[PDB]
Amino acid sequence: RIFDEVREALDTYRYVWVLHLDDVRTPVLQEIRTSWAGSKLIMGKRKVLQKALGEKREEEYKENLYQLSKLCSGVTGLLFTDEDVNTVKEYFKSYVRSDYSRPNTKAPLTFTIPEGIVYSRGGQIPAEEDVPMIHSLEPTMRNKFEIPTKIKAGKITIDSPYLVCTEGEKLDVRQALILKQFGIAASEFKVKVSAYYDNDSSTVESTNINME
Amino acid sequence: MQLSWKDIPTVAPANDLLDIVLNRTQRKTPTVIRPGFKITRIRAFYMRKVKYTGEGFVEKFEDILKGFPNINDVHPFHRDLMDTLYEKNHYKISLAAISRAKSLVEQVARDYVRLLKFGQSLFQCKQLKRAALGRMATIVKKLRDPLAYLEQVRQHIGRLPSIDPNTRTLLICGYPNVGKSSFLRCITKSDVDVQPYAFTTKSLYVGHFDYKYLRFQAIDTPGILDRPTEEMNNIEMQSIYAIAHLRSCVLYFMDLSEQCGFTIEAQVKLFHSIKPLFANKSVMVVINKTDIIRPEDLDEERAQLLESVKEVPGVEIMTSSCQLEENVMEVRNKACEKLLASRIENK
Amino acid sequence: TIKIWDTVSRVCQYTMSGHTNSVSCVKWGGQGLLYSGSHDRTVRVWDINSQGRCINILKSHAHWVNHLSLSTDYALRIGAFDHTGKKPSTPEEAQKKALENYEKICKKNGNSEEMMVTASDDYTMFLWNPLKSTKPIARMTGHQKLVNHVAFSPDGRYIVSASFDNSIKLWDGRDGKFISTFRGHVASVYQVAWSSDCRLLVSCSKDTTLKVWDVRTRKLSVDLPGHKDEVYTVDWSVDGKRVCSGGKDKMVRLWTH
Amino acid sequence: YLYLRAVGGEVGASAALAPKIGPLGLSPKKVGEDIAKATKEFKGIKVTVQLKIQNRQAAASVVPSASSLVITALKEPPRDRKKDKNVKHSGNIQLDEIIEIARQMRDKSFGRTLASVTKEILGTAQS
Amino acid sequence: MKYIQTEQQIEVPEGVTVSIKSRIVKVVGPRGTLTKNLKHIDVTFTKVNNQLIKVAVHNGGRKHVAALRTVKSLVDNMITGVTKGYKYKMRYVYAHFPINVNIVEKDGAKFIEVRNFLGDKKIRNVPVRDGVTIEFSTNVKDEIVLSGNSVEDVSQNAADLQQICRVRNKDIRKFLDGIYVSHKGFITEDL
RNA sequence: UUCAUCUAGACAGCCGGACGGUGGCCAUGGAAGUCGGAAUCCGCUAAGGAGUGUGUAACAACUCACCGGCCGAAUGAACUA
RNA sequence: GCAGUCAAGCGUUCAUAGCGACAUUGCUUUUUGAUUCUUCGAUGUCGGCUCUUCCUAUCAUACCGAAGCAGAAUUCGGUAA
Repeated sequence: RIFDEVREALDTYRYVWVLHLDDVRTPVLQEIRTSWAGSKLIMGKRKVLQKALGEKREEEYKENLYQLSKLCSGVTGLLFTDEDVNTVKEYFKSYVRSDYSRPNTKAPLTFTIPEGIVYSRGGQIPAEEDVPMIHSLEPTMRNKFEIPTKIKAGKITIDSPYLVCTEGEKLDVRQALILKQFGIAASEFKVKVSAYYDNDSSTVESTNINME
Repeated sequence: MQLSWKDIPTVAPANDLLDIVLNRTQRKTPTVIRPGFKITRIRAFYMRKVKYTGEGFVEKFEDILKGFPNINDVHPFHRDLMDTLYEKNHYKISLAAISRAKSLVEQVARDYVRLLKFGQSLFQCKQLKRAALGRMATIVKKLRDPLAYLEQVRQHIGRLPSIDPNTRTLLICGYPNVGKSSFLRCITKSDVDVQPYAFTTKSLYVGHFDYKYLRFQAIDTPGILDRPTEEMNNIEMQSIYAIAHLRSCVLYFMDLSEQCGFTIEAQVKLFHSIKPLFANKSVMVVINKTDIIRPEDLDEERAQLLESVKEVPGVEIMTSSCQLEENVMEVRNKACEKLLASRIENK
Repeated sequence: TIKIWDTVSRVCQYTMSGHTNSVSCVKWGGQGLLYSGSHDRTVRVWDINSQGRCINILKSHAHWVNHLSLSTDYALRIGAFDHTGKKPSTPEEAQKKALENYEKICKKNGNSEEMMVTASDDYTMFLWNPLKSTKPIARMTGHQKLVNHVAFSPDGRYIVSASFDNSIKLWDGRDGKFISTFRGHVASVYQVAWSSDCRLLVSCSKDTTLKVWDVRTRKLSVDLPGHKDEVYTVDWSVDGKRVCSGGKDKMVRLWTH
Repeated sequence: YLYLRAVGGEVGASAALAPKIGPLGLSPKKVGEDIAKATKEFKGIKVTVQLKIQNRQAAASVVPSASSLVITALKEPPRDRKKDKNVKHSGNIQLDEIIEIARQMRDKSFGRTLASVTKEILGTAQS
Repeated sequence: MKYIQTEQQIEVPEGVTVSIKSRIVKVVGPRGTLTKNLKHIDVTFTKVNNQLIKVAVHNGGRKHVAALRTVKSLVDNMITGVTKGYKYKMRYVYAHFPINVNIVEKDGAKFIEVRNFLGDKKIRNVPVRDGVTIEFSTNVKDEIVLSGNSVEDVSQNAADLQQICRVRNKDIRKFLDGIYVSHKGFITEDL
């Protein structure tokens, strides 16, 4: 649709940065990009990133950069910036956030399951402060969450408090879905970026987890 | 204990009434050859026509009037329930649209016997049938409109109760969203399962009890009754009001437990609006949870119906709690005994 | 439908519905009442500026009402502006002057009462005083052919109406009585427009001439030939200086003193 | 963290809409009277009711910004009358009489361009 | 467009190989040994590298075209039905009154004798096909095990067992005693 | 036969994501996108149109798409006989 | 009875200059100031008893299926003489 977009900002930077993102979101992602007035994050693609840079030795414009585009076959993205390395690297190691993350991953912490009337608040919060589940979400737990429930005079309840999620355990397509119903964060999203690239130096330097 | 409702069967509006269409169809259909001679095969379709006639004839226009009383029967409260549904509008539109299609059958029979004339040319008959079909169509159109309304309120009367004002009745009403889960539900066994209810937050929880050999039971309409008629440009609040107007023994409900600091000062000057209306109506005040009453609003709220200060005839009040099951039988008993020594004793 | 638009916002304040047929004309009076003529053969009065609700339905005309006129019509079109050409300093003054002008035209027996005339293809015209009453003041008959257009003078004293019958007829605006015919047109007379000075009326006709007639004298003041073809529209300026015309010939001709 | 209402006007009698969960320890009462004095100027907007309370501390933290300080900025003591009532009898009001409010409205820090709030005077104030 | 061949790479592990002759497929497995007859689709298999299967399927302009996928799914049901199996963990979620369900034995058919079913005194002797064991509740209240070694011998009878209490007037919302399938899992927990 | 899209990841089946100012105005009987009317404004982006469900008396929960990851081979809908 | 939307043909060439069928969706009760015998006071006055056979546009009984199907009662459709 838009076809071209990267070539709109070619000769306006000099210190192009590449960031590596694990669990991508939005309300916790626009807390850094919106803060700076010159750091646009590009997450989603992987081949459009080197449009104004080049992926080959005949379709590039700079030296020692085509080898970097080959390592862009993951969940990483670029960053439209031109600041100092030290003033942007330290900032990445000071931002933490806990969320639900993605399923199929051995997540820590232990969540207990209450017995009786179900709620939608949490586990550490007492039942005297919790809120009863409304009469709407019923067939979504009799097949998707495969949880044995037992209705009692209108109000839907359960039978035995069988634990299905704990520290060091992975499930399927309902691991990070049963935590969303209550409101308990699982894993903690930590900023773990990759390396970078300078036009003036024409060199690369693997940092953090990218260090081989 | 009934009136004159929930006896009328189902009524097909317009979409479920496609029968006329089917009939007109078979009609225009015909095409017979008539046995005997091939030169005298012109005599038969007259019978055809008489047939169609009788058909639409019986049709409807009499089953609609059944199930509905009169616009001026006895008490206006019997028609007040319809005001919060179809409104005197569709009301008259009740018997109104009634007589409407009603005479409709008139025009019907009319044109009917009308064509009736001739019993030659089955073809001409097809045209006649088509005309009849068109006529029928131009009717049930606007028909089914309000008729849709019809079917609606129709089924409607299955959840709405209907008491009898021609006997003893104890008006019992309470205020939800406080703690009636283990208080008001200790009398009856009403619970929301499938049947829904708008207006208020809860549904219809009418209490009932059978002491000795008497019969005391009445529903409650919270919301509209707890506010003046002028404030409600319609809705049911007014519903609450007429609801009241009905009764024999109105029982007001209070709560001095202070759930979140919801004391009464503005609704004090509201009981006088229905005070002269209670010519032969006994009153009773029941306060839930009477033990945690702090001396901060007690020396001001007591000058309402508790003590002999304002708008009080001089009745007996009760201060207890049915939630802790403390003499719940005594409270229920001492709230209808006054009616026995009033209307029953005199009449 | 007639749609009322808030000009600044381009918002639709009200959609006046209820007419069964096309709404051919609309005028908006000083009282804040909208008057319309429609193909449904009705003339309707609406409380427009206000609720946007329909107050009156007058069924009186036999055929489609194509044109209507207010006794105030000219004054309201111009607002505050008159022959002097003075424009007031502030917005308040502009409104006050416009209201003052409106009152002068509208007052009969010293009281504001806007009058309305409507014209039908039936050749019938009804003179109405809607504020005072639903009953028409009078029915004006006499035209041989259709009344295409009707106009009150700016003062609202008299009415000149253009008719197809080759005459434009004069009527007393108050009572509706028939004064006289202005013969002179050979062919159908399409429209009439009154001068700001209220002495004259200009018409444009099929005969391809414009005729300014001194209504008071009831004599033809000036005949202005020049159009090759039929003249459809005529207008007389607020300042009074020029009359404009346009029509089948496609060329505008402006006429001056 | 939790919000709760009742009837239009914290008086009534017992026909309120307060189920359970009492804010600020036990027996709120005075808690509900704290939000009544946290309306800054005069009351008006009361649509989708809100009530924010911190950990064991009933304080005020509800700033409508462009929901309550807009109607009172039209030099009109009451509220909206009928439909599309921009200002009092004008159309193009002074932009400097609203740019001072948008300056303070930046504690969220989610946007970037300052010229966004004042740019909505025809598609917001006139709608 | 009348395809000449639509070969599909069928992944078949060792130990559970099948016998290929005409249109009959053999089910080899330690957990029960059953057979299956196919005389309505006319298929043909060809061995070239044990695991994978490369054949030639003609007629591609009617309803055939890819008549291998409709068989491949049936093949997996015979492989994962003899190894992983098909345990339909159906839960009896019902209130009303404690139904006394007693399954008796008769000619090795095990007719389910339902006594007092929601006020009904009718003995519905539902026929049970061989090749599936049916137990009762042990640790979890109301649970029946439908662990079988086939699909058309377990799921086929389960559909008739569910629609055996059909009522003319009453349906499903009259009482929450309807027998629904909770989760169509397998016998093996790891697979 | 006539045509979008079609190696800077087409078109399905899944996962992940679906964000603010702002609780936008008349009706509190209920109504924080989800029975009408007045209607289709900005900023921040790889992407985010006041909107076709489920219905506790109102959110988060479930159902989903211009544009992605994975998969890597043809093609989404409307006609003519 | 009249009046729209969709527009397949025709208009030497071209869907909307002039025209425009077969459906569906409204209003209205005037077959176009009703061309010389027309919209009417007129019920075809040819059927019944007993006995045999057959069909479906299926009122009832049996077996499925609607709906705010609570129970009960009532109404409708399809497959069957």
